[PDB]
Amino acid sequence: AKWIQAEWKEISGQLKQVYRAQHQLSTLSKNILTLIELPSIESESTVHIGVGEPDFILGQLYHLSSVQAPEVAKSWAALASWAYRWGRKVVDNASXXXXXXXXXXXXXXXXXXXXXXXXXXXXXXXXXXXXXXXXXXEGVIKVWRKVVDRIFSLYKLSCSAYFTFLKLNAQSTDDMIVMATLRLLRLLVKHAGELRQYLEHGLETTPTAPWRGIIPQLFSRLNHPEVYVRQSICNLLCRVAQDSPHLILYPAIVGTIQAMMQDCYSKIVDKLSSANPTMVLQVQMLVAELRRVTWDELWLGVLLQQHMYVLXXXXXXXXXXXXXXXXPHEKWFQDNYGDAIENALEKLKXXXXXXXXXXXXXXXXYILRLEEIAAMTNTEIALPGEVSARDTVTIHSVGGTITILPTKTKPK
Repeated sequence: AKWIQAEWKEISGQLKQVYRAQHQLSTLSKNILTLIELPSIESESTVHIGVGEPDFILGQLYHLSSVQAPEVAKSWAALASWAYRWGRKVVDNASXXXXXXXXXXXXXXXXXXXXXXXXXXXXXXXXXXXXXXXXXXEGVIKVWRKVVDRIFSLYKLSCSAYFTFLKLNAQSTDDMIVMATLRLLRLLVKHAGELRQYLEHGLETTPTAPWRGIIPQLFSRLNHPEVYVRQSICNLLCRVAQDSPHLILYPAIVGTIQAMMQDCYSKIVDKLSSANPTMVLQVQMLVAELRRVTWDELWLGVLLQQHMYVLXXXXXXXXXXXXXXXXPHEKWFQDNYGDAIENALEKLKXXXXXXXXXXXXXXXXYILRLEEIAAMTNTEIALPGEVSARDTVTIHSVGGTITILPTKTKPK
């Protein structure tokens, strides 16, 4: 197949001759014809629109190789790639039994108009019904549903081949699997209701080992305007959590702390906490502490912004909000700067703000302590980022002191 693909220009006639002979020759033509007709899914009617005659030979060869050697993954991947490419091309370019059924159910211009509207550009049901009613003036729904599947059958084969190929990787390069996972995700996102039957059972049996490379994409695609798509993604993530919880632990807890992006996160954290609840609670506490350890800096920034925008009610409101939000280290700052509220209230009815800003700036000009800003040991929470780690490593302790870096906003 690879050699034939290389010399496509010099072998385009032989393939056409083989196809013509199949529906009614050089040595290679007859040899390939005999190879294809070997007795042990693809019909000429489906590839009769948007698919070229010589390209069908490649698909037949790939299908035969896959059925003859179902234990190899190269054949499945090649067949899936070919089917997906041709399916996408025919779908993009598309935007006797049917005629007999339509005529029998509708017992010359009317027939032509109905036939043209049945496959005009195939909320779709409502639009089709309205167009048919406005043209002719109900068996049309069945005809449309039967004709849409025929022009949408290559994707089914591509999905089946991709699922089979992935099942054998629970033997191929990672780049060869990431592409397949991305294509499957794109198919499930773009056209979800057209091939929902295949994905329904396909996503309920595939392993979780090859799906660990597109986790961020799965989380980012949790707001799809559908019903079963969201549930399927949530179930897949929950299954991935098992035997591998250090992959979706941090994103789930981070997102948890529109209701579409809330129920899924709650279900994910609930399913992940059914095994080691202590680890979940400890990691949540650690995340909260980190977020709260991000006082003096806030006051200095607020004072600088207020002074820069001074040259009213907005300043008073901002100061009140900051004081209310700010109410080991916090106690010392509050005790050493407890007159800020009183000074602001007295000046409301402005040197106090300038004095406070100057004092904060002078006191700013590094080394801190973890005890003053809690301290656990023998933890079971995974490290922040373990994409490439056969055995997860849990945190044991934290640094007693934290350093700060200059020439930046606020790096610690």
